[PDB]
Amino acid sequence: MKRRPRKWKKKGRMRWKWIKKRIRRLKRQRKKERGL
Amino acid sequence: LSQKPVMLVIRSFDVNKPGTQFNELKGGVIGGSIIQGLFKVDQEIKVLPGLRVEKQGKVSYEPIFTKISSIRFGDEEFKEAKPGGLVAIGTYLDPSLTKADNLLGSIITLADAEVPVLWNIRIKYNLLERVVGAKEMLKVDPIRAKETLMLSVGSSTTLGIVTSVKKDEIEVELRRPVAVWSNNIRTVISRQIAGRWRMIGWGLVEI
RNA sequence: GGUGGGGUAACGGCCCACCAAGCCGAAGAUCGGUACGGGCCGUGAGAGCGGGAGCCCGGAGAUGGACACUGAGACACGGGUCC
RNA sequence: GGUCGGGUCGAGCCUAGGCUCCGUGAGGGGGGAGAAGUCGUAACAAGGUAGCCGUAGGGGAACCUACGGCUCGAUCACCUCCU
RNA sequence: UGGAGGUGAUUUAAAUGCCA
RNA sequence: GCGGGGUGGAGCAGCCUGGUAGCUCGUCGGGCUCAUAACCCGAAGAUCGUCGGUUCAAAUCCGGCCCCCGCUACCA
Ligand SMILES: [Mg+2]
Ligand SMILES: [Mg+2]
Ligand SMILES: [Mg+2]
Ligand SMILES: [Mg+2]
Ligand SMILES: [Mg+2]
Ligand SMILES: [Mg+2]
Ligand SMILES: [Mg+2]
Ligand SMILES: [Mg+2]
Repeated sequence: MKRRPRKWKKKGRMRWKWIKKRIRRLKRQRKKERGL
Repeated sequence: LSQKPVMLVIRSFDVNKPGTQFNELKGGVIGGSIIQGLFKVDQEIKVLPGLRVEKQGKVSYEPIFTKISSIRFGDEEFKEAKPGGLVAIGTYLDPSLTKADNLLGSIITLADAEVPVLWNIRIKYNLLERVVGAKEMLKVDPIRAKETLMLSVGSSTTLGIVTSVKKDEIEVELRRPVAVWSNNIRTVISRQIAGRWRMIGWGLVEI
């Protein structure tokens, strides 16, 4: 996903793995969701 | 008796009682009435939509061939159903395909005939004037899309969403195809009201 | 691009008939977007960066678009026609 | 000068044709900023089960399990390698 | 003198905190 | 044709096997922490619809009446 490794530092945010997985659940959508 | 004989079904059941031996086994009964044409026992037919199967990773159905095991209206013996009354048509299929009103609003025509199926359906729709069947009647709003509405196709039914909401017609995306023997067949649109999906227009299917 | 021709004051596919497959292109073709160019001005230690209304030598329009008369001189700002 | 024919260059109009120039305009999904509203405690130490990356599956929400990899992980027992 | 690496072990139920 | 419970504010436990409504969420209050919630323990709390019978003696075994009423005659 063209990683940018300044984000994993978990300082004032949330994990990165479990944000990727949630962006997929919306790209799979705006692709499927009447993006036809 | 000119267009393709179609029985627009309303019921579908299994005769086999709990504990029926494998010798007097039956297909399923599928029941509508003959509005255009006439159907006959032992006739080649296809039912629609009927059975859904995973073909090439997406979702789709199967129009199902069979012939009739018998025809009746209840408790009298005849063999070829003509127009008039909900006729019951017992077939050569599997019974598990038919129990528990799985194909409620099924359609039957010939396995050499034409009735289309479309995931995306175009329907010219006419707005209703007020909230008829309710305690409370509020205005009918001109909406934008992405709302989820119930579209009942004659005896068929589905959900639908949309991307282009034209003034007079609608281009709705579904999850299950249509039973549309010809032009402008009556599919109706209902919007949720407090868990009660009431009418917001009557539409006719253009194909 | 070639042979052979009419045309303008003058050479030119500038135009015509014939004959063949050439022309450019990632050392940026085509298409989109912006601007009138050059003497020079503003700043800066200098290397650069940014601007080219006002003065002089260039180039083009006369409400939008087309076309001719007269004269050496042009399709003519205070000359002529059509839409 | 006029009028008929033939030919010649040519705006506009006009059918139909998609492109781009839009006042808008109908449900929407997120997004940024308010942290005396409500729900819970994942992150920092061995954060109370160590954490963190790639694929997959699930979950009222932060999150949980499944094989393959690194120290940006702390102590006891024990080695082994050098200084 | 100080580490520098490896194998094992490494423990019930323990949630949260106005105001300058 | 019947047939069931006839229960504290709430789950109704407990009914032939007979004497303590029987625990559990909830209401008052007392403990522990600094303070909250979790946690602990006393208190309140109906006393079996109701008239009875049987029963030394009771929901406990059997009946009058009535509360609410829960299952009474579908596969083309
Ligand atoms: Mg970096
Ligand atoms: Mg020549
Ligand atoms: Mg250009
Ligand atoms: Mg923690
Ligand atoms: Mg942890
Ligand atoms: Mg490696
Ligand atoms: Mg533990
Ligand atoms: Mg407390």
